[PDB]
Amino acid sequence: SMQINLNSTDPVPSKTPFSVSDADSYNKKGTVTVYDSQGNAHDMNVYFVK
Amino acid sequence: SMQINLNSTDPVPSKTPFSVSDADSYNKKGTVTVYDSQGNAHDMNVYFVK
Repeated sequence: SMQINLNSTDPVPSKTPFSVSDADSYNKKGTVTVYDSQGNAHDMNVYFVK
Repeated sequence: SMQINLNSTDPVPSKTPFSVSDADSYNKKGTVTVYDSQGNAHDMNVYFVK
């Protein structure tokens, strides 16, 4: 679960389309660490774009 | 609510009707910041013209 709050007046990103390398291509980046069957950590990166 | 003081000696502007850009076209300008449902800041300009 990821509870987030977003500012309504944030502008739409100018850099289309979404790119992992380009930070300006997304509004927000977050990270949540999940675990698999053998316990190895996967750093799920979640990108929010308007 | 808006509590303002109005002076009886203020003349009627010569450049009728009211013009937002023309300073001589209005007698008093005030600004009130309100919030909509999502809470964005809206600057209502209230103009008192005799």
